[PDB]
Amino acid sequence: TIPSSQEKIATIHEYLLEHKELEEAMFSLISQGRGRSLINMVVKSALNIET
Amino acid sequence: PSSQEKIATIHEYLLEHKELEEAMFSLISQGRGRSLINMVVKSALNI
Repeated sequence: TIPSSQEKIATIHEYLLEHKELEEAMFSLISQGRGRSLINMVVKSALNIET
Repeated sequence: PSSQEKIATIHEYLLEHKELEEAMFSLISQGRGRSLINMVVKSALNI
């Protein structure tokens, strides 16, 4: 399984450290009970940028 | 909350919702990280 989940998470982690505004924004949504809309929005975008 | 606490919170959420891990990884690795940031920041600023 390549890339592994660990490599995928590591990539996201490094990206958050390079863009702290995204870290703050995700934390804000998740800690305030809005994680589901975060998922929905990002999945849809990923699937469009593919399709 | 410290920055480490915020990352720990995000990390647990990603393990609980693998589609979000996969979708973020796809956007970042395909050079669309900036649009990902913009969308999430906008959303967080409205909420």
